[PDB]
Amino acid sequence: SSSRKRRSSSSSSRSYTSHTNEIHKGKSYQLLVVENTVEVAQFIN
Amino acid sequence: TKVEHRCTTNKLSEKHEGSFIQGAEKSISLIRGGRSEYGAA
Repeated sequence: SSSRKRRSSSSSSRSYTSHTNEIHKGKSYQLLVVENTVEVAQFIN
Repeated sequence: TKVEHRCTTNKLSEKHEGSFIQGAEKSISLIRGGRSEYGAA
């Protein structure tokens, strides 16, 4: 803003600023292994 | 005499990025006969 009155005068100015960031991560891994071997597939008592 | 002149402004910006990757793997296997080292392999 600027003004003059009669001599007299005045002026003014502004900035305002705001800024924001966010970063987010989630990782999941699951492994299941179930493994069986039989080598004497039967004993019968 | 009196004079006034004025101006005002407002402004914004935004940005986004996103990613989601998801995976499943399964295996099921049976072997009968052979010898345990190679059957294992």
